[PDB]
Amino acid sequence: SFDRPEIYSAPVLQGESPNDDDNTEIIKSFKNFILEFRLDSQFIYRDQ
Amino acid sequence: PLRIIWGTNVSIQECTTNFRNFLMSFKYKFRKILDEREEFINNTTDEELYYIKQLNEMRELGTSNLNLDARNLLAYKQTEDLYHQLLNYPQEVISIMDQTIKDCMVSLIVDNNLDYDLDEIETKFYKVRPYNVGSCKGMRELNPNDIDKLINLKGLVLRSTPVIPDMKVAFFKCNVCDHTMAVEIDRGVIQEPARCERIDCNEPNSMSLIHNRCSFADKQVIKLQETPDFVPDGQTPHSISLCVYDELVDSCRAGDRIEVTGTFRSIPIRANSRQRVLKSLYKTYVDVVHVKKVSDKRLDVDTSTIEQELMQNKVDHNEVEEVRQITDQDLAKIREVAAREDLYSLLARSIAPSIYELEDVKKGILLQLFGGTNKTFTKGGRYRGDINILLCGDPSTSKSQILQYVHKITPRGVYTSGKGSSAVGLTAYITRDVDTKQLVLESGALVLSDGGVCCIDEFDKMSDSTRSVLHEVMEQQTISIAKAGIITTLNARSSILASANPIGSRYNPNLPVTENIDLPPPLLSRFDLVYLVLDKVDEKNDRELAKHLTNLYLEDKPDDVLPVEFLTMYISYAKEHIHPIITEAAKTELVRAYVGMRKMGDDSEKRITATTRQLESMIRLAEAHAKMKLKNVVELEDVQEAVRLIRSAIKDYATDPKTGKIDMNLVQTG
Amino acid sequence: AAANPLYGRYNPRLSPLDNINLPAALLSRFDILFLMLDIPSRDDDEKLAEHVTYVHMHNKQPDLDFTPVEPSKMREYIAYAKTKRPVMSEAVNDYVVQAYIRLRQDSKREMDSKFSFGQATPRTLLGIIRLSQALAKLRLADMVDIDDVEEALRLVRVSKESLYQE
Amino acid sequence: QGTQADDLVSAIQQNANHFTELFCRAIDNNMPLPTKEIDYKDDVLDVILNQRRLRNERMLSDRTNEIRSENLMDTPPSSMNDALREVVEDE
Ligand SMILES: Nc1ncnc2c1ncn2[C@@H]1O[C@H](COP(=O)(O)OP(=O)(O)OP(O)(O)=S)[C@@H](O)[C@H]1O
Ligand SMILES: [Mg+2]
Ligand SMILES: [Zn+2]
Repeated sequence: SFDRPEIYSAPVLQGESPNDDDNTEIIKSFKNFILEFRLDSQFIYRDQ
Repeated sequence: PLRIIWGTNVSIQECTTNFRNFLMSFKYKFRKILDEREEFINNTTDEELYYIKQLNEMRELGTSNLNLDARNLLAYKQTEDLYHQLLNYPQEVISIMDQTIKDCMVSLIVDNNLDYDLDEIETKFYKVRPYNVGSCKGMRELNPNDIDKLINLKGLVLRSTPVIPDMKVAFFKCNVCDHTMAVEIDRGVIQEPARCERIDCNEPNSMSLIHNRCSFADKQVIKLQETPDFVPDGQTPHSISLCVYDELVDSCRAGDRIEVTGTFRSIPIRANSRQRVLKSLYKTYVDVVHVKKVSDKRLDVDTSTIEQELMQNKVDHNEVEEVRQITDQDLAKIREVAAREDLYSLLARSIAPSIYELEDVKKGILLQLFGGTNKTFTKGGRYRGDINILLCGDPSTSKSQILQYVHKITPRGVYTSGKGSSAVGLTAYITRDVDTKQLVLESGALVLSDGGVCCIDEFDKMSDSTRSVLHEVMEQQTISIAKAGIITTLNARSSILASANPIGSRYNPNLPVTENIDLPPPLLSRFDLVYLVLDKVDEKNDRELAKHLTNLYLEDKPDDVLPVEFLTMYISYAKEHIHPIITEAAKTELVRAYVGMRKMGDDSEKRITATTRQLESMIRLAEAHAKMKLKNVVELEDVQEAVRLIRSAIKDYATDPKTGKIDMNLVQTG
Repeated sequence: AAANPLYGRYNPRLSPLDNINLPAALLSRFDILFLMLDIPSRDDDEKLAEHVTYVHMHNKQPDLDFTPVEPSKMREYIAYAKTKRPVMSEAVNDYVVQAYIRLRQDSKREMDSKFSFGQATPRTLLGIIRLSQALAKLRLADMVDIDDVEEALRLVRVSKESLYQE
Repeated sequence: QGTQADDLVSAIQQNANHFTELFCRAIDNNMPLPTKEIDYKDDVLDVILNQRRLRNERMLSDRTNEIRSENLMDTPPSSMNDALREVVEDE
């Protein structure tokens, strides 16, 4: 009457080099655009 | 800072530097002072750079394998951690060691400006074989935390699979454009290309693997019967599977005792062939790194039985040694010891120091160990110099201890008991393999003991049907099997050493010798030597035996006798290099002795009459005696000693020719 | 091992080799063989009868002048005895050698007679040494004494000869 | 002492399979630091577990460091650290 086996992961090695067409790198670039964009002197999207 | 392989404590650069310093700076005097052996240190062997000279001779002979004693790593100060890293993490450390060996190979020829070409060295792949990695712990005492660790196992080889092709590069060809690629395997997985790689052709599912174009490696599975030093309570012997790869395939034959060092591996097994579901309980096995077939305590294998195997070993370049190497100083010692006038008594006395007296029995055992010369006819006939000995005796005569000693001293013999063995279990049988669920042929005790001595205790108690197997073994040194699975002729070149009791369990002087032995004449004629070992009670003999038995218990660990290592190597050298021949003076003496004992047999069963097999036994024993003294010819005194040993073994001087009875008092001297 | 004679009941008419259906080689393996004779007597049977009736009535042992050692206590004492490793000296070795010589000569004398219990062998000597070492282990001593050897010898003698003589 | 305690013995007796994991959680919550340092004679499992613990610490530190490098509010230090560890251990 046992429960589920569970699957989980943890980052260990660097892996292959990142690719621009990879979804994770596109998400990271979008995140950097949200955080670091400056219109005149303000973080407009972060504050928004 | 320091770069460490994940899951290890191993730094590649640190390990390379430590191992290179070990290779450049190790001396065997470090091993001597590690083992607390200071008085045995000599300059000419220890002071020279050990691994440098092995690398030099390895370059000179063109070999690629280096044998590394891991105890030497513990001897050196800087590589004490490297020893534990090699034991704990052999997969990375062994590869690091191979790279360091290749670096030292190129550095030795660049530094000394030798004429050896660098391109030929660079193309070669060098690999190191560690051994003596620790104590031979029990295989069943290992835990799952010992997986992927280096271990030592002593064992007996029962059988091996045929050579298995293990795919390393896969060859794909396009069906439409005949475009071919080769993909190298990665951790047991080959990725099929879903589409053709060429820019012109892009058909999906068009690459087909060609099984005969692609390359394979040799893989062999060997069933090993472990013989650990320590056995816990109520433990039965087990068989493990060991996997050998590449050059080590077919190095081990069935029935030989080996030291295996290798990594302790576990894999999941598929529950079904069609399903990819694996079983949670893992199957354990050993991936073999190094095999040792040489022990200093016991003799080496008879090379006349493995001449073609030695040729195939040279072809395969496995660089595994079946025989121990004889150096010049110890060969000089062998030649000096052979010049002793008391050589026969010294060699027989050094057989079983724990066993007191039994001088003629020990002499016969020594001659059985030496053996007669082996003659192979160019036409196709074959004569083997195998001596069979029967020891019929009273209880408490140490003949079981003699059989135990011979079983320990022989390279590949088998020890069996009366009524503990069957006719099928002695020759060959068919078993169902656990891994493959297939019927496989497996050798019996006599075939496993080929090239050695088969010891049979309680030979009197064996069944007659089980006895009758031994006829062909004793006379032709082979078994001709015609069964459902196998119909063939199998070599069983095993000298038979049997121990037996009389009918009444004690020798009866009222009955003749033949009745006391109680063997059929066809079986008893095939024995070269028959020893009647008798218990005569005397003051001095009983006093001496009692003192000898009580000196053992004076201390916890107990004339001049040769050490067992020197004894084994001396007998090994004599068997390998001495093949004595009969001369005319030996021929006339052999003929006169055979005619004389046939004339003695004319008198009126009660007595064992002379038969032609006794003439063959005289020839074999004379050849063995000549081989003992390193002489290449059998002259008259060897034949006289063989005749004397035959007479004294049955105590023919003590018995009366007419009655056949033996009287204890009137002649016998204990 | 536990056994009965060949006829099922021991008879003094036959030799003790004759009514014991045991080969000499298997006889020599046993370090101690106890002949256990059921000889009726008026005094010895009464003590057995009162012992057995007391056991059947109070479900325990008769003699209240000693307390039996518990099996667990006996087990740990025997374990501590088995940890010991006694060795023999020169004097006990000489005494053992002389005893073995006397045993061999005595057996040779008894061989023709009906009093024979077999022939003394080196296994008899090794059994004497083994019993002496066991008796030294019980005293938790690292050496074997004269008295332990004499106790082993008297155990061997009252095993077979003493009860058959009576 | 007079304080009220649950019957832990009976609860373990009825449902021991759960209490194995509960005791393991309690033990892992209060585990003393090793006085000894790891050398080359330790087990492979021990150095694997040590590397896993060091990896967990390094990921936690890297996550909180880059989140602090964001400064996504430019704004109560202790409450900020509590919310910081809360978001880092969740990501
Ligand atoms: N001649 C001897 N030299 C040294 N030890 C002996 C000698 N004879 C007997 N012993 C000792 O006595 C023990 C008796 O065992 P064994 O003599 O080997 O038995 P056995 O000779 O095979 O006779 P069996 O078993 O009845 S056929 C040996 O283990 C030795 O310790
Ligand atoms: Mg025996
Ligand atoms: Zn194509």
